[PDB]
Amino acid sequence: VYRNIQACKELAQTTRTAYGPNGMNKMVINHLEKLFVTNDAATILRELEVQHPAAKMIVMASHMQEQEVGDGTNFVLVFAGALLELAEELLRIGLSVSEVIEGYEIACRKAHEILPNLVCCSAKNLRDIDEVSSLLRTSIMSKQYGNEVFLAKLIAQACVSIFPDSGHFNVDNIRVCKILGSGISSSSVLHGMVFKKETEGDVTSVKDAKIAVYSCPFAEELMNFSKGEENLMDAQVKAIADTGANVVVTGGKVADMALHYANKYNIMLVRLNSKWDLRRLCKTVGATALPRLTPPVLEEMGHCDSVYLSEVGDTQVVVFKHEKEDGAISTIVLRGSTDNLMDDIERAVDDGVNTFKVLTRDKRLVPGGGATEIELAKQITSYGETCPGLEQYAIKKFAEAFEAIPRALAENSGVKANEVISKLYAVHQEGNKNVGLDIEAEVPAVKDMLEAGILDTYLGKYWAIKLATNAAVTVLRVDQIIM
Amino acid sequence: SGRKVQSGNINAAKTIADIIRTCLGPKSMMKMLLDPMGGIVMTNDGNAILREIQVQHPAAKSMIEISRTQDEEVGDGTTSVIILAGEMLSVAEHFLEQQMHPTVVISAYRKALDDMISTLKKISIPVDISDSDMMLNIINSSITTKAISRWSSLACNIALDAVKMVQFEENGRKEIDIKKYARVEKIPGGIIEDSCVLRGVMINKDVTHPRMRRYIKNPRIVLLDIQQLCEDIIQLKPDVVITEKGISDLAQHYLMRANITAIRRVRKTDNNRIARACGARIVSRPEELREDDVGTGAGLLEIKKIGDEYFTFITDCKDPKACTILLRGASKEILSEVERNLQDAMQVCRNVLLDPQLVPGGGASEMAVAHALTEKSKAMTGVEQWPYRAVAQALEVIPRTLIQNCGASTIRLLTSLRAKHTQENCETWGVNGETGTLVDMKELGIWEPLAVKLQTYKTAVETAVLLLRIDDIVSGH
Amino acid sequence: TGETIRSQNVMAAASIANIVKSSLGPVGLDKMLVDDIGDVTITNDGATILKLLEVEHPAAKVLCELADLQDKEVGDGTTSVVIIAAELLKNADELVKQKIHPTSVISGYRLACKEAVRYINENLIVNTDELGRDCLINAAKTSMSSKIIGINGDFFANMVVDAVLAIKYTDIRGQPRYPVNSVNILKAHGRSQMESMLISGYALNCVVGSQGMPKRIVNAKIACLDFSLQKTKRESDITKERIQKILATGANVILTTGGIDDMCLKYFVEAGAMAVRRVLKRDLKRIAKASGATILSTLANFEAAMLGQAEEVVQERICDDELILIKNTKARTSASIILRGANDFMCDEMERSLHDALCVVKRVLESKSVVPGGGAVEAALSIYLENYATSMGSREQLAIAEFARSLLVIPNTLAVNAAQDSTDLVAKLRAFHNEAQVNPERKNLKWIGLDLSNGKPRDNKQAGVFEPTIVKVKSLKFATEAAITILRID
Amino acid sequence: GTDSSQGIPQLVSNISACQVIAEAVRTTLGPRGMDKLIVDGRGKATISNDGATILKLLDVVHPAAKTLVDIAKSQDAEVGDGTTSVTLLAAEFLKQVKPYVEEGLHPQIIIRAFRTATQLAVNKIKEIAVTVKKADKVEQRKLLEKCAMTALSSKLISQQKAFFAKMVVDAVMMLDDLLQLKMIGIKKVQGGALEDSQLVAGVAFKKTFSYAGFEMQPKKYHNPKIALLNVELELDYQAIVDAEWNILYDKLEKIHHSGAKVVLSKLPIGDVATQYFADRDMFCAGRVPEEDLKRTMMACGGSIQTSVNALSADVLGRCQVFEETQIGGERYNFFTGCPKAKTCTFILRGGAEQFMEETERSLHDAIMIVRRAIKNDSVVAGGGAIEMELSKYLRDYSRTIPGKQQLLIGAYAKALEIIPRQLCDNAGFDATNILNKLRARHAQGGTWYGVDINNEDIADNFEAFVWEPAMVRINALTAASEAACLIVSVDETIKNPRS
Ligand SMILES: Nc1ncnc2c1ncn2[C@@H]1O[C@H](COP(=O)(O)OP(=O)(O)O)[C@@H](O)[C@H]1O
Repeated sequence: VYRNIQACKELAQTTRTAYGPNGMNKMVINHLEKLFVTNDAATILRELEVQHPAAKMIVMASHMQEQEVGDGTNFVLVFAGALLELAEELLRIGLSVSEVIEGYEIACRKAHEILPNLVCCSAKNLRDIDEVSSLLRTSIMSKQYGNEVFLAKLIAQACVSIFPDSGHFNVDNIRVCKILGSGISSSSVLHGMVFKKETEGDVTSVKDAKIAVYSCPFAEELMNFSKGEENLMDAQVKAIADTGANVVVTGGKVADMALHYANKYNIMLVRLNSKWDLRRLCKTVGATALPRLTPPVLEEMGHCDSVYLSEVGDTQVVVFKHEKEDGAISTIVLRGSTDNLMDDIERAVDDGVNTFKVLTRDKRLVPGGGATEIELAKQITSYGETCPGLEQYAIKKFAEAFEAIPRALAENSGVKANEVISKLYAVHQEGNKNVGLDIEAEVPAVKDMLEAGILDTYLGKYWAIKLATNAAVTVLRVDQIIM
Repeated sequence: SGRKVQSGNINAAKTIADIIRTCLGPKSMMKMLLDPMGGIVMTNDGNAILREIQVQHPAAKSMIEISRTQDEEVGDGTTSVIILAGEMLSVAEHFLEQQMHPTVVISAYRKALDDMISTLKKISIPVDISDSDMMLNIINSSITTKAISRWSSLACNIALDAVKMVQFEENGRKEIDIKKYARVEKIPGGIIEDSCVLRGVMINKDVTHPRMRRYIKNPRIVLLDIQQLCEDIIQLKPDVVITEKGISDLAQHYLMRANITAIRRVRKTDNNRIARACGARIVSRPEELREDDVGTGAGLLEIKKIGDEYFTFITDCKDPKACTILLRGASKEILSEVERNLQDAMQVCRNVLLDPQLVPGGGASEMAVAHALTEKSKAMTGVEQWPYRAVAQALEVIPRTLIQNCGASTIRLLTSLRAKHTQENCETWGVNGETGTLVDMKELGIWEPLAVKLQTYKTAVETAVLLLRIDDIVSGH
Repeated sequence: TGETIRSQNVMAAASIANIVKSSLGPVGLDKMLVDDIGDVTITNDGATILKLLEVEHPAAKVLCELADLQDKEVGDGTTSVVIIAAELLKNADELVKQKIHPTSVISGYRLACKEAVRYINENLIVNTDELGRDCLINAAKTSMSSKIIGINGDFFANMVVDAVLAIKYTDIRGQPRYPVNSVNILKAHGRSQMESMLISGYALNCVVGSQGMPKRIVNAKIACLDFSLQKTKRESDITKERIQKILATGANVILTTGGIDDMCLKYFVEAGAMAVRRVLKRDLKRIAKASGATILSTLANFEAAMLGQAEEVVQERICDDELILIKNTKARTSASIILRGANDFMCDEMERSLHDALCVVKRVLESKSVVPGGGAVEAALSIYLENYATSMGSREQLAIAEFARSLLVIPNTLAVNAAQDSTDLVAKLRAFHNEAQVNPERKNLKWIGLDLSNGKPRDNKQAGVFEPTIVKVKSLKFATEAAITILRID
Repeated sequence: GTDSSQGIPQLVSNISACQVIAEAVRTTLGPRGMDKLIVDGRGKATISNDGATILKLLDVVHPAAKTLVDIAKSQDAEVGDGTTSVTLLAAEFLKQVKPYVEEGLHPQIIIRAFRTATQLAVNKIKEIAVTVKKADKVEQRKLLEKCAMTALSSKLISQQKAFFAKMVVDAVMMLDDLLQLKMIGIKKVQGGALEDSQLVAGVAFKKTFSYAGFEMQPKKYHNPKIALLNVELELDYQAIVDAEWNILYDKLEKIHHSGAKVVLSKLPIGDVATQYFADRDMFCAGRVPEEDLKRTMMACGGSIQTSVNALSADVLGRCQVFEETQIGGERYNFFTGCPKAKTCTFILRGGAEQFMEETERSLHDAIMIVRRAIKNDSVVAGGGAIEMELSKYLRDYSRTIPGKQQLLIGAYAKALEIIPRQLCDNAGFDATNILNKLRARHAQGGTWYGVDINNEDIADNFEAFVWEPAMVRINALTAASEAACLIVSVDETIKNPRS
């Protein structure tokens, strides 16, 4: 039993250092020898060889937390490790393993109703670009560097604010065309599906287009074989060019007589598609995957509207746009020098836009950064002495676990945790809810979080304090496996 | 090194505490010790365990040493100080693992100490002065669950007369009591009812040829440590002059010429009690031999052959501060325990002379200071808050060990006890040491006196701050 | 393995300071000092820790005597002269590993200490003058901080600086001396410490000699003795004839340290004298030297003029205590604050806080040239010797900075022992002493040091936290003397 | 036997790993840096003094070393030289911040202090930046020739380096379209004195057996161009000889029909068949380098061919003139006279063989220095004077700021000082005197006192025209700080093997 919660403690400790906006990034040289200098907990959890079975419940609860808000994973891990760390103290006091379960359940049910009573929600809409750019600041502020978020919150928001329309949203439409080279300031916004191409013979102002679909990319007897191959690729590009295609796509490289054919019929020779856009370009234009050059027809065809060349990001790229939604797809172009920061920027983008998605359905915003956690830590520990019996222990061991969350925010910022926790707990008694932990001060100084703007989603905390408690309870109710 | 050997200090202090943890209270489990020779000895008394036991660590030695200073002042409870220091020292390391200094910990411990000395005086119930019924209740609380329960009916009187004959009116009204002037004489032979009290000092020794002008109706005792000086004495003419060496019968007649009675082979616990009961003095230098020579002492000398023994009673004395208590019987195993527990009770009724307060023990005083310090912990902020609260709940092992060694569970019992102590503020309930049930200790009657438990709590806090003050033992191992 | 015996000596000398590091300052911890005979030792000061330590390494044994050479000058500073010299060895070994010769580091240290004392002698204080008194007031308030005297301790501070300066002895060379046992503790039962007052003499709480002496018996000639004036049977019957032989010589206030005279109060209206039992020698000798008297065990013999001067012996009630008012004497060895309270036991730590204030006030009085406390001299010197080092350009240039980086260990230690983080306090002292140099208008910003009780930046010239300049100067001399020897040893 | 995978052991292992890879490139800093020899393993001896030429050919096994060698790879893509300086500076940042970490200070604090110190330094470098453009550098160009003189000043080569300075300013000025190392090659010629060198306006290549066919080609020709062929030219048992004879016939007739002056190929032509492929009736060439392939197509413009009688429009199209001359005795290829002339090749006419190494160490940065002094004008001094001024500024900024960063910014300060300390150690002087006498008059007199590489005494590199580009130093110390805080921010390295 104690070995299980010890495995949960070390699983909490390996992600506690990567918590908050000053998370220490870890190095991943994985099974197939990657190289990630990364900070997101779901990236590390999907790489770590979780061998102990009791920690797999914690990993699965964090994965379920990822599956519906996209964030709050490290919060679930830290809170569950804190609950089990205080649970072993409760067990070594002399409480049963049953009593801690319903104590945690009662205090979690109390937290689930105290949590909507501290909200400072969003103002009017997920429109008004400059208002919701500040609302998306906290997500990438936690992940990437804070001084970088001032451009990055705008770049991540002005593209995602294209379609906050008719009460429905999709996060898959926000893509990234990862283009290397110039700095992060050179990043820009694009409206439609974008990737680089090679050639130039593009008809631009097309109607509802006719898109080629590729699921698989590319003495006189010698001259006769040459003419045979010549008319062979001619009939091949005609087998696409019949039924009137405007573009010819391929995942690979150019061919010289084939590009002369694509200039002869005036077709855009699209090249160099990824091993992931083969589904995504089919999804956006209504295309069905075709292996070779011979078997397209008019029924076997995609339908964009405007395919031409753009030079934003200082590089020639394609554009696919104006679908049934007429603005369904809206990628972003992310410019960096190397790749080892660009994966973190990419994993910050979607973790910003899923918070935008949960803001479509939950406008409630709680003050984050120690404000909510110390408030719950005070409320439940004031509830704890009210109900007598053995649960009076366990409820008081619940809210104290909430104090482990700003402590992990404290010690990740070079701050003495006991001083800042005592100071925050004292100032929360009178200078109420909206105060929390300041990051920038080396001195353990508190700061009001509402005027700082550092607020989190209410539904994320609401689901996270449910799933972490469920994980801790379902871990505490096992004894062993023969192993 | 440093905090590592500080943790080693508190570990070496805690291990000797859990050695003697279970053996407090009236249901004490017996700790057995073997030598590397074959001596197999079982006991309950914690001090008896502390005497033989060796410790390889100087921190544990000093922790033992301050309790060794504690034993000879107010008496027992020396297991309680070694217990109650250890939990504070163990709970201090949880903040020493929080990278906070020993200084904030010991200042929080001192801030708990000044609270604990006050809150015990809040819950102090006044016993009345020298009223024999609650004086019997003092015997009922302090002297029972021992081997005196068939002979405490005499010990209740032996307490009450001895405390009234060891008083000292130095700065005020009779305030200092003492246990070294009460003239105990524990001789076997006869029934234990022959153990009697009287005013004065008995002396086992006598002159070897008692054809002397020996007993005079107002013996004025001069001490000495020569017939020319015997001639020189007769300026003021005292009637007795005390030596310690042998007096021949010719020298006895020559002292009869002076009319003074000397004495031989007398002990020093005899001699200082002789001088204490009478106000003796000593001088033989002739220009210091003045009006200031003779200590006007007793009102009766008495050659008495008590138990065929050459007794001399210096009784009806000057100062009622060294007075007779005989101790008779068959063997010498229980009136020694009577003497021990009644010198502890002598300090008890010394407290009754000064602060006559009987606070409910059995952890009820401990639960009261615990609750009254937890509620005071709610207002205070700063880093010293958590250690200050820690000794709020580190010290409650006095019920927790006592509920441990009586069969009942500790968890539900202590949780229900604090449940009937926090919101039930004016109750002061304690765990009964027999059935393991939460009773009103005021209804049960087991009241520990205030000053002795104040001394134990203070000495425990001093032990804690002494150990945490220690940094390193670098002069050897 | 093992190499560079200089580094072996550096580690051996560094271990000695690592023992006595956390003991620096009044909030220092305790070092258990145990030989295997069984005995323990509980002590906080580096002097006896350095003395009774069974020291092992021979190169480290060069330290304990050189710091003992600090002991025979002023006493304390023995810990700091170990700590500073060990940090000098630590930085000097790092300089040695950069192929800088130990001769060059030693010559740089020898330039640095002379430049440091030249910097110190242009920035010390003599402001604690005859009219500079409130500095002594809050300097006494430093000795009684965080105590319950603090609301009456200003009223105590006025009377205690009036105690020490009025009792002051102009010595044989003219410099003022304070005998510490001259003014002494003296309890009074009854009302609390709100009313305790300095009396300009001693006033003994023993048996009353006489009301027969007048309210100001103008020439109190102290005919003190040791006998008890009791009759036996120019006297053998020792009550009168010796004291009458000296009494015709103008013996004004007879004192009998033993018993009283039998015809006492009748001789006490023609002489105006006393007979007080148990006159302790703390007050008997310090009324003898207060007046210039002679105590006569035997008296049969001159004895006219050597019964020294006092001006009046008052017979009144002082806080439920008629006292023996040996007061207004020839020399000022007679003063006592009548400690009103219950005993010397209810105000025991209170009279401790009243006595230690005297001996911490006396330190600035001897050798009136003074520097601030709180380690601010070391912070100012680290500011100083940095820019002094950057002017050199020789091979000693890296030495003096390693001098200046070493000296700030004394605020670095005191920040640790006062339960603070050691970085920010020393950094704040360095920042505050920057504008003591780089800003010409704020020259009155030098005196910011660490408070030894809390560990925070705080003025010391305004607060009285001071140190005699010869202590700082000679400790900085002897630290370099300890550094140069062990750096030469290889 | 030492196990180090906990957090403080993690960072200690990481900084030992950066220290060893810094020692792998420590001695190569500066113009006269010590050479390092590595092999491939099979006998391909490579002596190098460059950093990335060492570092790419080096091995790297460690995680933190791999996540700094990427920054090292990023620094060579700008200009090349300077990759050792940024890595050595970041390693000295880590070695100076070393004793503060295990004493108990937080890595995010020292990272933030590094960032603030970097922002302060990149501020202070901008104010001391001096432009030198209109002080007669392109018109009356001789002062820009003067910094062209800074490559080999006051040597026995310096008299010939007057001609080399004039020709390097010509090799920059005549071709400035953001010039590269590719557009200007150097060609070694044995024999003669070093003064007899040249800078030709075109390509230059020695001809060997498999290289080129026969002399007496149309040298003085109005428009001599190139066929760029990828087919060979060289020479059933009765039905296999006549087909080869016919192929010989049509490949002979291709030269008449297509009209190619010199056919170019990556395929061998027979010089044992010299007149036999002069019986191709024209010149040809084979086994071509890629610099010849570019600089005669991107600059001259010779078209590329495919078949038996492959005619094109640029086998005798517009180039200026052909040349084939005994330069130093040996006749060389010259498809000189390029209409798109980003091609002027240096012709190292000289006696000794290892002076090729001397010129490819000394004039391979002189092209960079001169084309940068044209490209950048806001420049600063070198020789470690700029790091010394930033170290003085940040030494002031440390003690004038309260808080724990004061010890770190000074740690940011002294860590700069190994940049000239490694320089003089690569020169040979004592670092201690050359640093102390530097810092004294640097803190008293002025800023741009720097370390001279020749006499090893403190000089004024601003007056010796030793210009360092301000933007290059900005990117250098920015990348040094970034590679510092990346390794400092790294604690955990999760492995998760195969098995
Ligand atoms: N600048 C900041 N100031 C205060 N708190 C912050 C800041 N940035 C992030 N946080 C807090 O860190 C907490 C954890 O976020 P994190 O777990 O890193 O998100 P994710 O689960 O997407 O990685 C959030 O609840 C947020 O309140």
